[PDB]
Amino acid sequence: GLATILAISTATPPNCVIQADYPDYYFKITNSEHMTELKEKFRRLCEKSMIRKRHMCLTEEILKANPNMCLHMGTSLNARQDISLVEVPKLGKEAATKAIKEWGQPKSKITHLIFCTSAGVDMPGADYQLTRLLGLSPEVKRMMIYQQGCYAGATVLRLAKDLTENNKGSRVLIVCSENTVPTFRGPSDTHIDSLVGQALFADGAAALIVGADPDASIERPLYHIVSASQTLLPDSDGAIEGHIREAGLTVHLKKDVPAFFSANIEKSLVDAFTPIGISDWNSIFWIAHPGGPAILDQVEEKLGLRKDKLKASRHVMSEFGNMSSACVLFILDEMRKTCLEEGKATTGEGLDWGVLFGFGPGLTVETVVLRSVPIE
Amino acid sequence: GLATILAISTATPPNCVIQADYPDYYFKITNSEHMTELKEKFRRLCEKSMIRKRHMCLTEEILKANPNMCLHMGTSLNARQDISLVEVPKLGKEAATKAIKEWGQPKSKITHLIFCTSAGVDMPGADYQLTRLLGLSPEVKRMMIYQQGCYAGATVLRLAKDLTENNKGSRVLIVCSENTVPTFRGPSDTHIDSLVGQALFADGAAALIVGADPDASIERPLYHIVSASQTLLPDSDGAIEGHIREAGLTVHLKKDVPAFFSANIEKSLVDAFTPIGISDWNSIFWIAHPGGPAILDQVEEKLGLRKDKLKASRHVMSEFGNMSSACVLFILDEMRKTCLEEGKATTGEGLDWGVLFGFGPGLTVETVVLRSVPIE
Ligand SMILES: CNc1ccccc1C(=O)SCCNC(=O)CCNC(=O)[C@H](O)C(C)(C)COP(=O)(O)OP(=O)(O)OC[C@H]1O[C@@H](n2cnc3c(N)ncnc32)[C@H](O)[C@@H]1OP(=O)(O)O
Ligand SMILES: CNc1ccccc1C(=O)SCCNC(=O)CCNC(=O)[C@H](O)C(C)(C)COP(=O)(O)OP(=O)(O)OC[C@H]1O[C@@H](n2cnc3c(N)ncnc32)[C@H](O)[C@@H]1OP(=O)(O)O
Repeated sequence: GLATILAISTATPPNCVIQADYPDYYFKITNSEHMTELKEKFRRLCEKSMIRKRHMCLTEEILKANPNMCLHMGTSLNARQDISLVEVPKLGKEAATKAIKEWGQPKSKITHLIFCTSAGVDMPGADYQLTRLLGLSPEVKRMMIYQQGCYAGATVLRLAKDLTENNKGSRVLIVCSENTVPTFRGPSDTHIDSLVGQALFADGAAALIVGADPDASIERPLYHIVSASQTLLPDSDGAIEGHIREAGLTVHLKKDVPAFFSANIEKSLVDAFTPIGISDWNSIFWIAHPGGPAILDQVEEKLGLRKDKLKASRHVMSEFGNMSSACVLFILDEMRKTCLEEGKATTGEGLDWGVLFGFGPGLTVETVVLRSVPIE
Repeated sequence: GLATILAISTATPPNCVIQADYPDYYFKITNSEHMTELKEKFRRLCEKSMIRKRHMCLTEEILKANPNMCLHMGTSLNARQDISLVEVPKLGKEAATKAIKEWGQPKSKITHLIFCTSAGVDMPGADYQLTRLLGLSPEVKRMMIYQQGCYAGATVLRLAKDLTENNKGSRVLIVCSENTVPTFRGPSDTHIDSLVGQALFADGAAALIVGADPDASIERPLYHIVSASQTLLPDSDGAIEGHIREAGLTVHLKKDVPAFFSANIEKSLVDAFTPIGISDWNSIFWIAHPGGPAILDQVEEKLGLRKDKLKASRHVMSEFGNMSSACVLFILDEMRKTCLEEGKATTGEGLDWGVLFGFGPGLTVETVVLRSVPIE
């Protein structure tokens, strides 16, 4: 009996942010409307982001109160920490509440808790904050995944698979919770790649229950975590870097990070699926972290995916933005849900085998082979 | 076949710091020698710390260059980050190098890597830095445990047990690496409990190889990780807290944290050892995080331990200080080693069953049941 995903649920801050209105509002509130060339640069980024809206607990009101989070390098870590460390477990609890409610079991049957965030660290961490908030057993075995960035959505299923398979009867609550409080800053023309960050990053929390050997009479499998791998890309050092600094979380990118992922992604597909005997990347279903459209576009190209292998992935991208570790989890709610409503054979867009990708610092590719479960 | 510890090794910065000379040097270099009452307070703390020496990569030379790390709340996170993020994986590599060398297998047989530190976070983290430094397979499955404080020495064996038992043929490199770069500050009489921090915290790196089903002909078991539990202490909220701030890692303690651990520790001993049928806490061997002497003293009292159940633990305490997640690991090297040299029946001070405790924020108690292996 494999680690089986029994329930999923998501939560986002109330404040919707329309990407069409963002380049004006951003350069208004960062008092930069005279970098007209940079403003148009950022307008192009936002239009090609393929993100309709984003959710952000960070509002205009909070930003007016903290001017230094509106500068590019404003001394602002404390102010961000003060917001973010409350907001991370809070918005994680909203999602967790609903995921338990869907799972249909008392919270005292949750033996393990995996919490994951890059929006700020603390001692004790958001694992403790969330355990106190939900009222879980004081004996829950917790794993606190801090600052692992955008591949960490698959990390948390790679973690949970081992936790749950080596501990008969166990049930893991996973909570990913992410926000832009530590990364929001004003623009700088010595630092264009931070504009890339400002066009993509959103807030979002996702929660799962994972357990092996599900009880057929009281819980409903959605996916089976078959395998999970992790690899570093050759010659990719420095491509993504993020430092926690007196100015918050500074994020420094390279232009050809979309090229590193596309070039190398088949290596991971071959490593994972060839021993299974699967070689046609269109014959599987697809979850891929929408880090940027350029990542997903180029993997679609290099591999020859039909125009809609990545529908669910790009859909969550446009409706929510880059919510770091949560995206891959949101995408599985969308596709699990949408299949049922459109009545496809399996939660895997009718297909049997699936792949789930996380991309982030290293550069790192997390490769999770899934199995769908039938519908109706 | 249980998760078996195959090899251990330790490393420390060159700069030895004699606790007898520390209260003068500390108040000299923090330019505070006129808080004569506070200086004597700190002199009492240091004398009762039962710490002979500590190792610190942070030297007088580095401290003279960074005056703001000598103030109590000096804006200093960047300067500390700049030191610490190099030093963490570096000193972890020294230890890891030797642990592989003792294990007697090529580094390409290391399938997993668990890295653990509270001395500073980064993106990518010290898992990546250390993987690049040692030259491990790019496919090593990494778990990056950030900012889990002083119980994290047992966290990393609780993690490794599941990793290695659910992945036939696997071999886990654990590296804990800790230092006082982010926590060193000058004294403050509104903040006495930070003086407690200054009397105890040391630098130290520890590395292990953990694997289930060892090959009898080429690796030598030292311990078996039987079980691992984690619990929060009732009414203990706020007792230990640490925030990563513009001034570095601020650490705020409560006076009765030694009382929380002693009062509750038997709960965990009963939970772990009663199903095994073991009820005499003197009949087992003992590793306990020497967070402060008051912790170990009071657990010795509340439970009735003979005067030398805690010898190895207090020994590493006096010779090295509070090195956070590493201490519990150093203690297992000491006791494993010393038994052999004094020729006792088993690596467990001649005993069969053992306990290993981690203590830190939450408040959190990590309880790991070990098994010794025979000697000669
Ligand atoms: C630490 N991380 C995190 C932490 C927490 C949460 C999340 C994360 C992360 O998210 S992890 C990060 C993973 N995602 C990515 O790295 C994004 C990959 N890129 C794309 O997805 C698309 O490319 C865009 C950006 C939508 C542009 O759209 P598009 O127009 O199609 O691209 P173009 O190259 O044609 O031109 C676009 C114009 O912007 C310029 N420029 C674009 N890129 C970069 C870049 N790197 N560095 C420096 N400059 C750049 C470029 O020079 C050009 O100006 P010009 O020089 O041309 O004037
Ligand atoms: C985030 N964490 C980390 C992160 C990275 C790495 C490591 C960590 C950690 O390490 S996690 C932390 C786990 N360890 C502990 O919490 C230590 C437990 N305590 C002891 O081990 C012993 O007690 C001492 C301290 C040696 C004193 O020795 P001792 O003399 O025997 O104790 P006393 O109470 O008799 O008097 C001692 C004099 O200092 C005063 N005072 C002592 N304590 C405290 C305290 N809390 N808070 C406020 N004031 C205190 C006290 O009022 C008295 O002054 P007076 O008021 O009397 O003048």
